[PDB]
Amino acid sequence: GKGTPSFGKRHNKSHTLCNRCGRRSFHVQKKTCSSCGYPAAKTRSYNWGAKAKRRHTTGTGRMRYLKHVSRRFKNGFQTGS
Amino acid sequence: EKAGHQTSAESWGTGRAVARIPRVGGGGTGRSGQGAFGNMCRGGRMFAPTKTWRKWNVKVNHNEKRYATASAIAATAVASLVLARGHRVEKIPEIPLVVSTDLESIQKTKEAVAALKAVGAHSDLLKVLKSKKLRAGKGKYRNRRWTQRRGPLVV
Amino acid sequence: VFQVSMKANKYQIKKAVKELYEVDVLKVNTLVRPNGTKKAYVRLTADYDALDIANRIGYI
Amino acid sequence: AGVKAYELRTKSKEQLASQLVDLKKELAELKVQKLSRPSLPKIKTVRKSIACVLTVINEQQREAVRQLYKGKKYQPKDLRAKKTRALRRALTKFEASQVTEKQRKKQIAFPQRKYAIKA
Amino acid sequence: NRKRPVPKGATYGKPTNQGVNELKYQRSLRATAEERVGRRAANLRVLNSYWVNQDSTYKYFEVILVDPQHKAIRRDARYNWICDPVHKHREARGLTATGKKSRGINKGHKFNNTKAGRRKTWKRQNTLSLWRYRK
Amino acid sequence: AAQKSFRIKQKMAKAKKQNRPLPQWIRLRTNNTIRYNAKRRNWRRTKMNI
RNA sequence: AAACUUUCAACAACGGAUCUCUUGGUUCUCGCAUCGAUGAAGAACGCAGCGAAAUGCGAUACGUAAUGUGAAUUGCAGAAUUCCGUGAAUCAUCGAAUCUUUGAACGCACAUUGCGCCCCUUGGUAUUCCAGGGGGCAUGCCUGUUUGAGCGUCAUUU
RNA sequence: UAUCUAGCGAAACCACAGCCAAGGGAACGGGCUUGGCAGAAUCAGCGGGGAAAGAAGACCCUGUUGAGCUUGACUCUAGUU
RNA sequence: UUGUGACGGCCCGUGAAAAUCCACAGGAAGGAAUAGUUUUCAUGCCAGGUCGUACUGAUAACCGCAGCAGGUCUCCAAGGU
RNA sequence: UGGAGGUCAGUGACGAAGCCUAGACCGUAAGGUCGGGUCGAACGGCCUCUAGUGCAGAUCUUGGUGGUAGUAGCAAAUAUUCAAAUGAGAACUUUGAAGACUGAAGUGGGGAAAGGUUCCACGUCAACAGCAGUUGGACGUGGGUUAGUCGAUCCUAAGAGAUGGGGAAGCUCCGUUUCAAAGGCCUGAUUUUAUGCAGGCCACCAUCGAAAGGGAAUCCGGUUAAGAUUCCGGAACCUGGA
RNA sequence: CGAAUUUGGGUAUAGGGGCGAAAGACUAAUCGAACCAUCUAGUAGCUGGUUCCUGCCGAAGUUUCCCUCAGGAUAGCAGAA
RNA sequence: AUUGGCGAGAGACCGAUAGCGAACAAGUACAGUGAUGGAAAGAUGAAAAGAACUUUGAAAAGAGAGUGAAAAAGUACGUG
RNA sequence: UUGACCUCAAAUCAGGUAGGAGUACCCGCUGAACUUAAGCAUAUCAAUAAGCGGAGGAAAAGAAACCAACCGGGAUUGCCU
Repeated sequence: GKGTPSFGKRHNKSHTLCNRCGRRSFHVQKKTCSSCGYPAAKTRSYNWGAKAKRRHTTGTGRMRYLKHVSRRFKNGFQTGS
Repeated sequence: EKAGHQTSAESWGTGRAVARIPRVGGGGTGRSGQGAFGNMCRGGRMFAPTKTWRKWNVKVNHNEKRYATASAIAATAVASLVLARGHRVEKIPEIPLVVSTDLESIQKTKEAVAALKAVGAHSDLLKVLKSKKLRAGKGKYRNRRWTQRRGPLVV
Repeated sequence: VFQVSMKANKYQIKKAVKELYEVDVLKVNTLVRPNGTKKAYVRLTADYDALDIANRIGYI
Repeated sequence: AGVKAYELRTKSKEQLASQLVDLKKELAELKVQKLSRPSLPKIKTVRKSIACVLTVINEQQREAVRQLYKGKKYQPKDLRAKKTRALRRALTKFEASQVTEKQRKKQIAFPQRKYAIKA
Repeated sequence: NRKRPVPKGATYGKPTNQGVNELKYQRSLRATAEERVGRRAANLRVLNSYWVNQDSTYKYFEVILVDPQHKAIRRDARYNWICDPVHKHREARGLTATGKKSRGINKGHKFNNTKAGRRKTWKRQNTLSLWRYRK
Repeated sequence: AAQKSFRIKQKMAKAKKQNRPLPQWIRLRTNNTIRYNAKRRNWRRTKMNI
């Protein structure tokens, strides 16, 4: 009864959505996210998880502020008009 | 160096009616269960991947280089060798061809062409001009789109 | 019946309807719709006519 | 086309507030009309006009606060410059160019001489 | 000593690596003292430290720190070198006096292993240098 | 579930909004090769499992 | 002797090889140094006249200012003399702003769009209650300010 | 149910294939040799054969290949004294 | 069938906590007269935000690769024998 | 065979490459050359250079396709039938009639977890419902979830977990009142200055943790295509304020 | 089949670890040591495969040593220069 | 020194089963509770000129016709 | 009694500052095993991978408690050797 009848019994999420990353990796009872390590300050990352670093890194999102830094540096961090 | 190896494929072993090549794990992807990590495998690493520490430049003795240069200079003065090399020098009075230093002092392309016409190198010029043809392969999109002959060398 | 800012509560909706349409309201009900936007049923007092206010707003 | 920021800049506080209010009213009415009309591209122009009025008001307010804080140190953080965290933690020109009196005496006594080797 | 932090002493390897007890930390008690002090007072920069007292259980040290944001240090070029970012966490990178001593940074034949940096030296003398015209 | 949280309901709303086919005019847009929505979802086929 | 098995060809199928192409990759070389509590990287939810999406942006939401160019955008529609012009544009540049909920994430909490407190303003006959608008309240540490504590301790009394 | 019809419609398996007797042969042939023989296309059954299919024998041996367990094996070790 | 009550049996098993609300002891403090106290008596005035709420809950809405004879907690419960 | 240096001022939109052709020639052969068809943009001979350079197998890899084969099979859960309507088309849709079943620890009426719009209406049948389909939980377009009283929210349970402090190189571990100087709560001060203070009381250990535990309070009738202890009509109750 | 009962939800225990009324049982179809990524293209005296043509020459399964006996070194046999 | 970032220039490199996993709405679709795993997918034509109209069908569609250099290019599109 | 001083506190006191990302290169700590030794334990792999802390455009090192033994050289770094 370890196969289909036991799969009939699984309806209790052990992971819900995480605040820091929306990945469904937040362990409810452990209170920690299995992907980003939330609520720890440091984002969870490993040097054996190169693909994971690819998935979660700079340039993967919008870069709402960092994208303009190169332009501002090229112009010398100017203030005026 | 990581081409073909960015997978966690493991061999299934024997007993599963498939070859023993490493296979991609997981499911619901279409790539799971597929062969990996082999030259025979689609998406795998090539056999003996090309390395940058292959020998590119090859050393030659200075004296042998100068021997070859002297032989080439001496061959430039053989009338038959230039024709065999295909340089349209039939109309030239005699070779080696020596022109005054006013040619060194020349300034414009029109008068350079005029000098070539005067001394008989123009035929070589039209050979180069009419030899222009598209390359015969994938060298076109490697910044080698056209081929043409070699004209006179003004020294 | 209004589409309402998702951050607006019943107090704010009542105040805004009163300020915008010069009408006294009797009750406000709200629900977050399955498409994710707030929907407010604002019942006016008997002194006002919702139909007249609607055709004043522009939709009959 | 909508309203123009240069002519908006000549208006005063009450004028800009009044323009904002009736622009908001017109946007509301256009939303009502859009509810029934197939396409209504004027709503984009009116929204842009509200953005123009708002940015002019904000520029006036920020310039007034800049005038208020002019001359004194401790500017508000959103009013002072935004170069880079490191570029702000870095020593200023004066602080970097500071040198001790011993090194200053040595530098004035023996500055790198300008010389050429010909004769 | 620094007891190996493995459970029940099982190291899971060769008998050469099976040791747990008499293993010695490669940094000094001074180094860990100023590391902890700098981590607590993360807004200062660890200038130096010295020994003051010791009993059986503890060694006691005193750590000198400098504020890089104080205007008495930022001006006055006598000590504002510490205010440049390259001296962030000298105690953590091993740039203090105890750090240099533990790294082995010293001139001579006795420090051939660790003079310009142990790992840098190892990289330099384990790299394969190939030229265009092979030598 | 009937007793939802607002986070779950917001995800439900976003999924319902995203589940719609291609507007007809993007097809006519120039230099366009998109023909349909390839991220379409059915509640029986694929679970978003939030 | 057709039916049937097989072989071959023509035409038609199935399939997507080959050939040619290439806004992609890979490797080498050259130059430069610039993330974040002035809130980063990342996440979530939204914003287009008609959009669901590796686009862009943030309730000023496919963007607003300023500057340059100089007449477009375009799939359809469209404000509609904006065209000898402080002026089109899914343009470029970009120095002013806006920048939802979050996030090192900072009032407390967080599988809750949960619960406070402080200060001004406006309403409900209100310092207290309720509601709305704005502004705040994390921790370690440094320098200073103020208020203190300790027979730790020094001068000034029976 | 099987069966026949309408619709719908897979899989295992497949070097090529598919009648035997004896011979010899890797000493138990569908093919080879020598004989018997040998007539399209097939349906339902059947379980003799295909040394039928299912799985790089799980027994045994070999490998200077492991692992679980045990001990007065060798070499250590947490703890403890 | 459900609820309640008064009882009886069992245990080397005797069968949660907290918020919260009320009450009692005590007597601080305060209180006269054309008016004091009582808002634990009656009547009268105002407000009550945020999020969920549809539907299935299974031989078709969940899990088992599926509209899978499997698995998955619970309430109501007519007549006759 | 791919690419490279020279050369044939080589072939080519008047048709390069590729492909197909029981057509021809040449070489022992690897192979080369040509006739015809198709096609539409590049390619070859020679002298050399170079290599990711030649496949029948590897239970090879990826993709595609067969024979088997119109074959196994689509047979559990008692069962369907007649007639109209709609429709191109009806064993399967709608309606009417009949026969039945579940038989109230139901094949009924609702909920918890889970799902996420599957709810409802209109239109529609290419795909999906292993037959069919006019039907559908499918496809297309829209509509729909209304609360002081139901929940969450508040409490604490097992437990989880900051602070103070102590370990640890450190990511972090312990610890939850501990060797801590750990706060909020009554009435006067109360507009020469406030919310200060010579007013007064005390001394909890943060916090999170239950949609079945504990808890402030709502019922009836009507109403929708789809919501209702939520809307409307009526009739109440609680909490907090004045 | 009234209890060492059955069961929901919450919570604790995590891999040489847990948990076990004990079967090496169970720990997400995985258990005499889970799963995931990496070291790692781990090593294999062992099995399998190893891609064009023609021409000329053309073997060995033996000697010695080897934890050597499915393998090497050495000498022999062979080609080429 | 520098397989990251930002600008450039290049190659006897690869040429859509190759080259990065990704030439495309690619770290996408979707698989797993989770850590993680992770594709396939380029080419009409110079220009849609993307087939008006007739006819037969309920329709899909066919047959004509038409556009185009070509429909032996008809979106299921280069060659095939 | 009034004032210091020392040490220790408190404040939504004034102003700052740290955290987190990315880590190719750089500075340290911690730290294997596969592997080779034709077995294997020292050794090897390797003072490497994984783990942790910390910077910059470079970092680090750096003006000798050096090298040397010479007729002596003369901070550090990198290349050839």
